[PDB]
Amino acid sequence: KIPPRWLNCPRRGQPVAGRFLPLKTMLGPRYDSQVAEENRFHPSMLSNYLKSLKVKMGLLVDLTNTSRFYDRNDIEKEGIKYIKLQCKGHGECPTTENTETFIRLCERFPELIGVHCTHGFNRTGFLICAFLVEKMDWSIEAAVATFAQARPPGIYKGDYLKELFRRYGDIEEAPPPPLLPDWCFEDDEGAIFLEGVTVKGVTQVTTQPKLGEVQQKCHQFCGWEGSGFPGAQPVSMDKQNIKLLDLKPYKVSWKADGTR
Amino acid sequence: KSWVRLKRGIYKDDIAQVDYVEPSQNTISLKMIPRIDYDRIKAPPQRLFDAEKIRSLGGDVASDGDFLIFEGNRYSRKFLFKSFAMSAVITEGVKPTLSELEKFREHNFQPGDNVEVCEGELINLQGKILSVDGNKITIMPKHEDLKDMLEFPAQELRKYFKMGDHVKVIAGRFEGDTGLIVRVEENFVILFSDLTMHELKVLPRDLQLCSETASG
Ligand SMILES: *O[C@H]1[C@@H](O)[C@H](n2cnc3c(=O)[nH]c(N)nc32)O[C@@H]1COP(=O)(O)OP(=O)(O)OP(=O)(O)O
Repeated sequence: KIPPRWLNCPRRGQPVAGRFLPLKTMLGPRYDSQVAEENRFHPSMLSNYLKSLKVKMGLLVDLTNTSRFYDRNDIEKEGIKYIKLQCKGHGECPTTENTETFIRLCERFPELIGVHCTHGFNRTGFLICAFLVEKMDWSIEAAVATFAQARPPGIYKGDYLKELFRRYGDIEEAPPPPLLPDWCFEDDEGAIFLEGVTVKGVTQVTTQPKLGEVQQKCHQFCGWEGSGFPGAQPVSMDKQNIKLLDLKPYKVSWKADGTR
Repeated sequence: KSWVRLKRGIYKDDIAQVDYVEPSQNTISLKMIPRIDYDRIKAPPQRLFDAEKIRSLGGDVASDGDFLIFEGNRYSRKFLFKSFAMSAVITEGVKPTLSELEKFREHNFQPGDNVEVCEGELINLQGKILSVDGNKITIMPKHEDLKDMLEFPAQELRKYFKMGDHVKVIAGRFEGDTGLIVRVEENFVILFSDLTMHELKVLPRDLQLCSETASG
């Protein structure tokens, strides 16, 4: 299966420090049955774009810890060096050993260096910022801000930012993770109030302060533990449901087809 | 300041830059790239001389900053600088390449290519190449509307190609790329590649007629 949150993710960001091109992972033709044509990111697309700009990529650093996404030969046949750099798992940020490996590799290599993890934000930005600070004498503030502006809010894991500031600055000055854009969660699973009629005095509430408050008060009034609409949900009657009408008092009403 | 290649030892036929010619006519100082394993495997390709590695591994090693003596009185600096005999090297017929310059005319006619005649009584006769030789080829081109085979040397011919044909580049910056030429000028031949639509201007001699599909 294709990774989640990948279809809406931009393929590439702006180059960082004139050297690094951050990317989400490419997906080979093996995934074409799961990815519509407009959303495809074959490696050939990256190489063709670079050729169209008469730009060469010296090296592509793969941080995904897997070979199931695309064929490395699609990159290597174009004269681009390919390296699979294994990073610390379990959701932890890259180790000092991982950062030293990344720096040792990249200092060997004008041409761009492509860097990608599954989505191209957290591991990618962590390693790019580490290189900027340790090798190019950037401040960590500048590195984090620049990566945030190149690939939108580049690092959004709070512990990643905290560890970057612990290693290279003051941990107490680490910024909080950015608020995420709406496209991040469109695949996790209405503006018209009433369908077919236009209704006066009724205007949808998108104001961020009061929206959460109205939802919160409804939750607390219903005693609803989870997220979402707290109201009672009736279920369709079957031959095993109807026997319940004998087991306790019940009231009936006609159901008009309406909007809850 | 010439180039030689050593005869004996592990450095056989390796490019050595003649640093200083000793006037005693016995040995000369040679700049070499060490084919050593830094006393790690033995109890090898050419790679740069790593002084820190040979200081770490120990053994027969003496340090003088960048100057160094190691493993059988091998003298290196910054790059080996060791004396070797004139009779133990070949001082005639090395001719190193550009990659060796970074470390320290021509005729190419092929059968099937199309060439024209630029001078003489048989001028502007375009024919396909049959055979090839070294300097005076005495070619036998199959001209248009001529059943006979004439004779032309290399200095008289030129790789002329009609507009709109398969073209490849043999050497230079544009080598490996294919495509179609558009307009043939006096010597500037412009073409568009099979991969990209960028203008590539080449000399007439740097073109060949090959009908294979581009790799990409
Ligand atoms: O082959 C899979 C799978 O067998 C094994 N694996 C993953 N989770 C578990 C588990 O909870 N319990 C057991 N016994 N085995 C498990 O891991 C193999 C693949 O490893 P991954 O590299 O895919 O692990 P991954 O990177 O996905 O973890 P994470 O980085 O997403 O947190």
